[PDB]
Amino acid sequence: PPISLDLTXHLLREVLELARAEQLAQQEHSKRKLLEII
Repeated sequence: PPISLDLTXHLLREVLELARAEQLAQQEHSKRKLLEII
């Protein structure tokens, strides 16, 4: 009964699907400054 070698590959698509865009899909827009203006 091995460990850390079965449900790992899932981390290469599941964890990459979330927790990655959550920190670049909202605030990042406030960085663009395309049509915001003060």
